[PDB]
Amino acid sequence: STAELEELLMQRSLTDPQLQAAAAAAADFRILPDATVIKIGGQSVIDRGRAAVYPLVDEIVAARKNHKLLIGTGAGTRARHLYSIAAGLGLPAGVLAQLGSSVADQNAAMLGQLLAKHGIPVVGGAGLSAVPLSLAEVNAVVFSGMPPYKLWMRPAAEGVIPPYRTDAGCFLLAEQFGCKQMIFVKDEDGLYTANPKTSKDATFIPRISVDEMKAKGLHDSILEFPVLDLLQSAQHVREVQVVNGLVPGNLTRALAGEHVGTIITAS
Amino acid sequence: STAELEELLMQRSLTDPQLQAAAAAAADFRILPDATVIKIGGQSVIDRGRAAVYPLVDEIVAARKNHKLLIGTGAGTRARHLYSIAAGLGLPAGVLAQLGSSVADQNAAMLGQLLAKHGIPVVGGAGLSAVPLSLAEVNAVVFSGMPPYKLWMRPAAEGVIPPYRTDAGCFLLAEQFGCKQMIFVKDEDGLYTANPKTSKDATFIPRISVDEMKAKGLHDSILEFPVLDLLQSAQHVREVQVVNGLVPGNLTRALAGEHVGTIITAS
Amino acid sequence: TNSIKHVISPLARQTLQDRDLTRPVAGKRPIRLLPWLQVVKIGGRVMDRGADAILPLVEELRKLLPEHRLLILTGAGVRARHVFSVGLDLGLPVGSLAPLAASEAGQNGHILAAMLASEGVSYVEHPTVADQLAIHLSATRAVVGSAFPPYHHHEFPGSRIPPHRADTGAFLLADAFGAAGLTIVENVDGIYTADPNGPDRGQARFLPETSATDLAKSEGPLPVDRALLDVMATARHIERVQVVNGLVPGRLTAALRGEHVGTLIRTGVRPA
Amino acid sequence: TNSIKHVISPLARQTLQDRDLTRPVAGKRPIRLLPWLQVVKIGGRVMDRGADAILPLVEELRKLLPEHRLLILTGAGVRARHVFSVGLDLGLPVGSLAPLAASEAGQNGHILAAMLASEGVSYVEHPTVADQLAIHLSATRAVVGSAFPPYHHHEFPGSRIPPHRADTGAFLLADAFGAAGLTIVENVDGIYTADPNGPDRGQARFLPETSATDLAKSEGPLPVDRALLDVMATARHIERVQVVNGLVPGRLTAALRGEHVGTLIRTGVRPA
Amino acid sequence: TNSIKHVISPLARQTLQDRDLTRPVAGKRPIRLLPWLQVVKIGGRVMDRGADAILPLVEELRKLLPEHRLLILTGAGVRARHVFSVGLDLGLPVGSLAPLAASEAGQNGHILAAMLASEGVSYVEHPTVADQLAIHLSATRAVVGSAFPPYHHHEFPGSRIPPHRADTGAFLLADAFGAAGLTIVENVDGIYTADPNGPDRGQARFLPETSATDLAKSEGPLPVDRALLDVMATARHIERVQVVNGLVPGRLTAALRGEHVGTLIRTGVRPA
Amino acid sequence: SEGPLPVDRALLDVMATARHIERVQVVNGLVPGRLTAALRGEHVGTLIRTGVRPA
Ligand SMILES: Nc1ncnc2c1ncn2[C@@H]1O[C@H](COP(=O)(O)OP(=O)(O)OP(=O)(O)O)[C@@H](O)[C@H]1O
Ligand SMILES: Nc1ncnc2c1ncn2[C@@H]1O[C@H](COP(=O)(O)OP(=O)(O)OP(=O)(O)O)[C@@H](O)[C@H]1O
Ligand SMILES: Nc1ncnc2c1ncn2[C@@H]1O[C@H](COP(=O)(O)OP(=O)(O)OP(=O)(O)O)[C@@H](O)[C@H]1O
Ligand SMILES: Nc1ncnc2c1ncn2[C@@H]1O[C@H](COP(=O)(O)OP(=O)(O)OP(=O)(O)O)[C@@H](O)[C@H]1O
Ligand SMILES: Nc1ncnc2c1ncn2[C@@H]1O[C@H](COP(=O)(O)OP(=O)(O)OP(=O)(O)O)[C@@H](O)[C@H]1O
Ligand code: MOO
Ligand code: MOO
Ligand SMILES: [Mg+2]
Ligand SMILES: [Mg+2]
Ligand SMILES: [Mg+2]
Ligand SMILES: [Mg+2]
Ligand SMILES: [Mg+2]
Ligand SMILES: [Mg+2]
Ligand SMILES: [Mg+2]
Repeated sequence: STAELEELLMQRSLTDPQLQAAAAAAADFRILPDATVIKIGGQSVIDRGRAAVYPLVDEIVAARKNHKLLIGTGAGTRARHLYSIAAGLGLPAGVLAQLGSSVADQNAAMLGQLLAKHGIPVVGGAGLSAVPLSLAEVNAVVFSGMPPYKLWMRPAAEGVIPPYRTDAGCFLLAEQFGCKQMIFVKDEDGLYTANPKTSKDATFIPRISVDEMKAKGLHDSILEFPVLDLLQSAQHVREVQVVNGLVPGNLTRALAGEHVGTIITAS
Repeated sequence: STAELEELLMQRSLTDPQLQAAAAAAADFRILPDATVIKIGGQSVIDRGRAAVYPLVDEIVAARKNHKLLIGTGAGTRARHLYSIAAGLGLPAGVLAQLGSSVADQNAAMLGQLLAKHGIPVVGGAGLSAVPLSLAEVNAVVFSGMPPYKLWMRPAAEGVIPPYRTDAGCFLLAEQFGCKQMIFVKDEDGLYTANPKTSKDATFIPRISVDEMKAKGLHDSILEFPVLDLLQSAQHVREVQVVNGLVPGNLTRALAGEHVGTIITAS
Repeated sequence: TNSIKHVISPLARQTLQDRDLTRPVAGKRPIRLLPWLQVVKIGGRVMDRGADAILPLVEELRKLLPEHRLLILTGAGVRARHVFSVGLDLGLPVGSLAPLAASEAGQNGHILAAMLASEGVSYVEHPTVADQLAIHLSATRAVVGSAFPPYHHHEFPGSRIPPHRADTGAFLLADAFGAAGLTIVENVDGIYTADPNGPDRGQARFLPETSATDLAKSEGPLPVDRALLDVMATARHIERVQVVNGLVPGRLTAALRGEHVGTLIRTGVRPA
Repeated sequence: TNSIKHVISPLARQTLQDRDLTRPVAGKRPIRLLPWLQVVKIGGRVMDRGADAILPLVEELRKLLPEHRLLILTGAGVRARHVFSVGLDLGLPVGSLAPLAASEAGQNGHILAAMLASEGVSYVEHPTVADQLAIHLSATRAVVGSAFPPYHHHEFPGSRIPPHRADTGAFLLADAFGAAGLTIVENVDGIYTADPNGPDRGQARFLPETSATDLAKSEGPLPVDRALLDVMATARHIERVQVVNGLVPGRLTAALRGEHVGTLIRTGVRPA
Repeated sequence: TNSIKHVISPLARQTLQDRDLTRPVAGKRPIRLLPWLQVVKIGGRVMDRGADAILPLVEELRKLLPEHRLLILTGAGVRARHVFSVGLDLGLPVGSLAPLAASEAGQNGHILAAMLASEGVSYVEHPTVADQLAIHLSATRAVVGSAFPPYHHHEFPGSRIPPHRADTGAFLLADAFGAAGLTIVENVDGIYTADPNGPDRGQARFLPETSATDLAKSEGPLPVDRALLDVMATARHIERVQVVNGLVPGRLTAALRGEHVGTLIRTGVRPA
Repeated sequence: SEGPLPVDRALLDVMATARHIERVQVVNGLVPGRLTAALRGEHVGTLIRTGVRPA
């Protein structure tokens, strides 16, 4: 039935719904179906320094023996400083994105300097860094977390803060390359009803869907909300897991599919 | 005798024949003598899509276990569209080359996304990618096929069509790196007397030399004719083979040295 | 012990998800970096026509340079449709197709620039547009670029077709730079109720003016991306966008002067 | 089933090898992109002499900028000979040597540009020349570059010496851009029947004018590549090339004005 | 047999370590490439202050452009301190921290340029500063850049803190280019005997003028790197450097005109 | 018509015989941004169409 698709693609506009429906009926190809994507928070983990990074380096060097790992980094508080500065000047979201990408790239460099003796490199193009993943003595890579939307970033309804950041930069990379698992390593056991660092009455949440997550009308979340709309619209990755990297083993248990922290499902 | 060569190089001009004769008497070093170069047609194969590409991907992941593979991509019909456009404007060959190089780079990416799970990467650096061609679990790479003449292309006697394209890029990459054999995967069993797609009286040709090929006064060929003048002038690669990639097994047999399709010898 | 090392700032200890905490810092309306800029997005269906459509367009542009400071962004056209057909036969995801089309856009741009080099025009890749557009425009008058945004291997899912295409990227630039105007050049007089080159060509009626909402609520096709209508709602500076036919001489020149020669699309921006 | 997905075009279903099918589309003469450009290829044997030859040359160029829009392409010289000697001792092929020499050319260019930076001159690299040149010449007056064309591992075989050197690349640009003129600067008054710095220097006779064919059908050394004579037959715009001595002041300035101060080489081009 | 293949040169068969053999060739004083250039190093503590300090500075620079040809190099500031704290907790060496700070400098520069794009200003990365600064300064009037030099991973050891920071790189450029003047903008009126923001503020005496030696032989903090004082001694062109406060309007403008509004540092250069 | 105007009447008489200019916008300069907009073709004040017939 590809003839109709081909005769539509050349005639109609890509906004033609008949065309979109024909395209949705096309095949699916997972590029790294055996790979697992994880996101190391910057403000959550790396900005804590040794106590939080060395154990995770150990866990990673241990886990690459059994899993393929795509390790994305967060930006952290340097990015928040930059955002504050630039917003004080009235600069748009694209610039702020240019700026945060760099903090993420910094953190990636620091992390890859710790893993170079273990054969784990830092790579620009994570997705087609094929070699290191085909191997068992490497089986992992570190990149940024920030997406390439440097200046063409979709601005938010209100403000200049880029809504699509490291969280999205990792999730989308997972969804594209058809990875099997997506994990967010942060400074909390998972998602609560409110920021526990501010409100110690907040309640834990082991599992939830996107719709329920919105209905709760959360003022603050452990993930970027746009990631939810992205997850609801994805094809391969239909769930993500958030865990605490300060707790030893949680990451390893999660890579094995175990339910350790919070699980967020599109449906 | 190198003393004569050195005292000439610093005095005479490189057009000095005594110097050229001294240089021809120099050593010959093969950089990838155990490697094999193949050129995947774009208009012949990739532009056919799944039916022609998936089987070849299988053949390649199979063959990389016993052979060292450099897979160059062709451009296809998008390049012909571009060439038509640009010629309609009176643009020179260099521009068209810049354009088709872009079309070849895309097919390479589409192909390397299918092979990333198999550990086969895409490279601009086809022959000094030592790391991939050394590992038996990779033992292959993908690269574009168009050469870097992006604008300094030698124009043809008449017209603006670049005479040196993917075919030439792959062949020259072979001759340079001293590879052992050079194969052209296309949509025909080999070279005929005429384009079989147009003339169904065309006769097959299993083997021929360059001189005989010119004497036949072919109006159209399955290869770029300049490749012939290059082949007549090469040192390492003195013959190439053309095969049909739609027929299964033809690659695996050719790489083994068999005579599957057409063979073209300089002498 | 393992506490976080913070950099003191208004946004410290924040996730940037709570709007009530960012609004005091980032809730204000931004500024225009290049308010003196005019953006022109040429469609690929135009460039695919070849000389017949480009040469007149090239002369028009040649006559516009001394009048404006121009960023001419090209689109992909039909080659992108071919690469989509292929990638979909192969089952590739939208993020794999986006760059493949961005490239056809870039090639159209290289062409157009070659036709204008005699006048001081050249193609700049995206990085140069982002970091250094002002200096390249202080040197010369116009520069050419690609309109597809670099969502390449990170494009949004939901559709097997990249939703963020040339129109979208052109608008995102123009609204970021705070440009003076964005102008879209198509192969049709403007926007209709239906594809006039399609089956329901007889029922197609020209829309001289409309809003992004009235369209985003419809369901039929369009000569522009539907994501453009979504980013319009979140716009900050651009108030209107004109869609014009470049096959007709003089309409582009007029549109750059604010004349209503095609279709006008009002964004969600409230004027002063 | 496995049929080809074609993009409709005049060149569809073609191999581009049958000239009778491409001639209706690509069989015509091209245009000039930068017809207002003057190209000057400085030989490396000149730069190898150092200040004694460069400073006068630099002053001449300094006096030429306001008169012309210049692309100054440098050559390699003797260092390339050394790297050739080494690579040949190692047995490297010509494609391995080409870039190694292109680099010495680029370094000579960097030097020359440093000598001229005070005047707004800088070394643009090979990609910027191909694409972003018109703008770099709208900003300033002259730019420096490498004359060696990028055939580095795809260099043509047959000889252990790269046949496509500086002269060839300079000519290929100039003819592609449709430049106004190409001028070659050497350490000798022009072309002779034999190397005047060689053994048979007493029988060497100056050639004020000649054609590319007469030389190409000849045998013996030349101050210019022999591939230049082959590309000159397939030229489209450039009708003549002048070889001059840069050790002699004023000859370059005059050559840029069309004066016959050295050797004139007529190409295969037929003017109107 | 295996003898060396030498290129004939005055420096052939030399190690470049014996000064008596290089002096006849390289013992002369160099030239100025961009003697018409003015260099301005903005400190990161200034940028980190935000709009309150940048907007006035921007309006000043906006008025300096038509008066000078400016290279504005930014510093890192506090974010570099954070990344140092982290990398030191991790035990990283100085060569691993250097680039991480150079990056914060570059981001400050991108900001400042965004605030000046309307005037034709842009951010140029070091490769472009190195060989294409003249052509970017012939197009427009000012360009922004990073001051941290690319000693990234090859930074000098001895300290866990990169000694070659913004001030040092700015001076090294200016002295290489032979620039007309280097001017440093700080958050303090100039140099004192002690940190006026620190506990011994009371005993801090302003130094209107001094030498690099008087400082390098001293001990205590400084608003400028101590490696700057070492490279000053080996300077060739720059005779004095002025440190000024950019929080105070008009002082930068005056300094670019040679006024003594802050601290003057004389180098080891002897004038005519 | 009859009555005063902020512009000459000879202006109207010559408009009647114009060749190129099709419209003229009158705007208040005491109000910021209106001049800029007008130069960009916006309708911020009064538009006067001449006798010119465009194509
Ligand atoms: N509803 C919630 N449930 C759990 N944690 C929350 C919630 N709301 C806010 N948080 C807080 O958000 C923080 C994580 O967000 P943040 O973006 O600061 O870290 P990160 O995303 O890992 O770092 P980066 O943003 O640099 O990648 C956690 O420290 C957590 O305390
Ligand atoms: N004498 C001939 N013998 C065999 N095939 C021929 C001959 N003349 C023309 N052809 C045709 O040439 C085509 C191959 O050339 P073409 O360039 O179209 O494909 P390709 O070179 O594989 O693709 P690309 O040029 O994009 O790399 C074949 O489809 C074949 O039918
Ligand atoms: N409602 C509509 N009004 C007008 N034209 C329409 C409409 N719907 C579809 N079209 C058609 O869509 C075509 C344009 O498609 P598209 O926008 O993909 O091309 P383009 O924008 O010129 O190229 P690119 O997308 O690469 O910029 C037009 O030729 C037009 O005939
Ligand atoms: N027939 C000839 N007429 C004039 N000079 C000749 C001839 N044959 C050889 N030469 C010599 O060739 C030398 C130039 O060689 P060559 O062209 O390789 O150097 P170049 O062109 O200056 O440097 P580059 O090749 O790097 O541009 C001249 O010094 C000249 O003496
Ligand atoms: N002797 C001194 N005289 C004046 N200020 C001093 C002295 N010693 C320390 N300081 C302090 O040093 C601070 C500047 O530190 P530093 O030079 O690292 O920042 P900066 O140069 O503005 O930023 P960057 O180093 O990124 O360019 C000033 O705020 C000042 O208070
Ligand atoms: O700190 Mo982030 O990753 O920009 O939200
Ligand atoms: O289609 Mo090509 O350009 O001959 O490889
Ligand atoms: Mg976060
Ligand atoms: Mg469109
Ligand atoms: Mg072909
Ligand atoms: Mg020569
Ligand atoms: Mg040494
Ligand atoms: Mg300081
Ligand atoms: Mg009046």
